[PDB]
Amino acid sequence: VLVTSIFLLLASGYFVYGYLMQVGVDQNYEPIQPIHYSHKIHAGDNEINCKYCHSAARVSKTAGIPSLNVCMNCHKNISEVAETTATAEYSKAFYDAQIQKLYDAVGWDKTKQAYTGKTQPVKWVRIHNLPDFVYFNHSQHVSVAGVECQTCHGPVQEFEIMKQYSKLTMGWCVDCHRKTDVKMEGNAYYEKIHAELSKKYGVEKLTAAQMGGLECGKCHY
Amino acid sequence: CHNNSAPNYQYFPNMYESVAYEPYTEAKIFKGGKEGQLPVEGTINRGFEPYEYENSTAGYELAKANLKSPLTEEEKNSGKGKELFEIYCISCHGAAGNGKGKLVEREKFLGVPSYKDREITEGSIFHVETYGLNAMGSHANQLSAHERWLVADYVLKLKSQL
Ligand code: HEC
Ligand code: HEC
Ligand code: HEC
Ligand code: HEC
Ligand code: HEC
Ligand code: HEC
Repeated sequence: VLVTSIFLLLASGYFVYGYLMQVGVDQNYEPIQPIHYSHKIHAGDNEINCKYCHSAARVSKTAGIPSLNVCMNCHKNISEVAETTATAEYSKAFYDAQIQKLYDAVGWDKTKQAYTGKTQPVKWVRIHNLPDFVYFNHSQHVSVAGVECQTCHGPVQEFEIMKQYSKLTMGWCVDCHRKTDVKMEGNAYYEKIHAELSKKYGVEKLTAAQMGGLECGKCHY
Repeated sequence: CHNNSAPNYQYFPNMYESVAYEPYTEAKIFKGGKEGQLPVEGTINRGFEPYEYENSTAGYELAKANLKSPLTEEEKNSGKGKELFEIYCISCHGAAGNGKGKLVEREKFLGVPSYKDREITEGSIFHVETYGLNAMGSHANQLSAHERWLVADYVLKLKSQL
């Protein structure tokens, strides 16, 4: 009987440690947005480019939610949706009576094609969060290092509703820094460093353990 | 236990929520419910000039006639003007062609002309790219004042190849 006793003790450890390692993790998080916005029709079927709505990724650290002025310059001429886009779950009248909710937030009127003077913003639900001791900046992490826009937030164009893809818990930031390279070809900031040590030490360096990106004052100060 | 339609449980949230005011969240004290209060009219921050031509039919052709590009030849031949056209413009206008785009094939909305049909100067792009001519919108919210001129040189190179 001791063999099965040991087995159960080992299993017991497994189902405690595993629990504790999955406390501060928010994978596969899906709330209910007040509109039913679809990243699948816009970014996947129409092939709208990814930087269009989310425009602040190049300059600022917060690639924010697009404001309701971007929701009008495409949607002045699109009132109804289609006839070959409604599915088994979603009908045409579900979409047409919900694109009208975009007109109530801005104040657009369908009849005489003019703005009214009553505006209400849309309370979105933010699904990617970090505690506010970290310092992540989208600007020097997309424009400087040429990272593709699906390798951090998942294959976003194949989602009907939005889902958090990665876990963001401090051991995914370190792990992707161990196995990548800084871009030293184009930048003139690296001419003092990259032309050096090719004569002395080596051809290229990783990000984490060489430039110094694993120090407690560069990420949370 | 952890559900997926609600966030997961936490162990002593010491420094997780914010005492300061991170930009887009909701507050209670402000004028609206927002956190992005509008600046006062008529002020000027450091590194920005206000556009001095008003809206269409009286300031359109006045901008088309006498308005020039304040760039240099070092910045035009950089390739950054092409990359901004690759993002913000192929969805209606064509990439190498004019008017073919991605959305008159799918027939979602019609009425996008070519660049052979309408004669446009280098100052007449910048007046439309900030205001829009009856079916466009203000792309000033997306691009910056140094970057609208980088697009305008690339569009002139697209008309010359047509
Ligand atoms: C306009 C047609 C958009 C395009 C192009 C892209 N996105 Fe988007 N995104 C858009 C809206 C209106 C929202 C609001 C929230 C919602 O669920 O509708 C978003 C949100 C995101 C998010 C999550 C935001 C958060 O708080 O965590 C992500 C991660 C995101 N968008 C990514 C993303 C990518 C990778 C895109 C290129 C394929 C992209 N978006 C394009 C609207 C639009
Ligand atoms: C879909 C909403 C478009 C986007 C994205 C861009 N353009 Fe556009 N543009 C669009 C239409 C439907 C029209 C014609 C409107 C009309 O009333 O005739 C235009 C027009 C132009 C023009 C010509 C303006 C003129 O006075 O003749 C130019 C030079 C132009 N658009 C440039 C342009 C640029 C640089 C864009 C990227 C920022 C861009 N357009 C996007 C539709 C749409
Ligand atoms: C705010 C969110 C936006 C912005 C930035 C754009 N559109 Fe859309 N759009 C919007 C809503 C609320 C809906 C209906 C709900 C849904 O999930 O579909 C749509 C839908 C469309 C459609 C109709 C789909 C169909 O053909 O059946 C088209 C077409 C479409 N959107 C195109 C489009 C374009 C070209 C945009 C410019 C980038 C754009 N959208 C932006 C609201 C919003
Ligand atoms: C395409 C543009 C991208 C790229 C390549 C990445 N993200 Fe980022 N991401 C993006 C959007 C539109 C948002 C929502 C903005 C918001 O403020 O919620 C996010 C969000 C995040 C967050 C949460 C924001 C925060 O904690 O302050 C993090 C963290 C985050 N994204 C991380 C991240 C990483 C590590 C990326 C790798 C290059 C990355 N993102 C890319 C859109 C885009
Ligand atoms: C957690 C948020 C992440 C994740 C998941 C990734 N990165 Fe990294 N990254 C991050 C911080 C706080 C910094 C700044 C550190 C510093 O200034 O030294 C960086 C930086 C980089 C860099 C260096 C940029 C430069 O050349 O100046 C590179 C290169 C880089 N990050 C790449 C990279 C890759 C390929 C990732 C996998 C998608 C990745 N980061 C994830 C924070 C975080
Ligand atoms: C020195 C030790 C470091 C190093 C260099 C970095 N981190 Fe950070 N970090 C550290 C601790 C002890 C914690 C947890 C504190 C807590 O009360 O939970 C963190 C936390 C993060 C988080 C949040 C993780 C979560 O919410 O569960 C992120 C995200 C994070 N750290 C990112 C991050 C990045 C990008 C760093 C640069 C490589 C980095 N950490 C360094 C201790 C240390």
